[PDB]
Amino acid sequence: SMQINLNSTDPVPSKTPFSVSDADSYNKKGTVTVYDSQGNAHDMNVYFVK
Amino acid sequence: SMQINLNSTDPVPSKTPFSVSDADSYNKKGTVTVYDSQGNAHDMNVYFVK
Repeated sequence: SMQINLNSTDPVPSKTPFSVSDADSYNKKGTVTVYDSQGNAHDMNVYFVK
Repeated sequence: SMQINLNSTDPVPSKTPFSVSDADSYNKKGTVTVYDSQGNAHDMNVYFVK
């Protein structure tokens, strides 16, 4: 679960389309660490774009 | 609510009707910041013209 709050007046990103390398291509980046069957950590990166 | 003081000696502007850009076209300008449902800041300009 990821509870987030977003500012309504944030502008739409100018850099289309979404790119992992380009930070300006997304509004927000977050990270949540999940675990698999053998316990190895996967750093799920979640990108929010308007 | 808006509590303002109005002076009886203020003349009627010569450049009728009211013009937002023309300073001589209005007698008093005030600004009130309100919030909509999502809470964005809206600057209502209230103009008192005799």
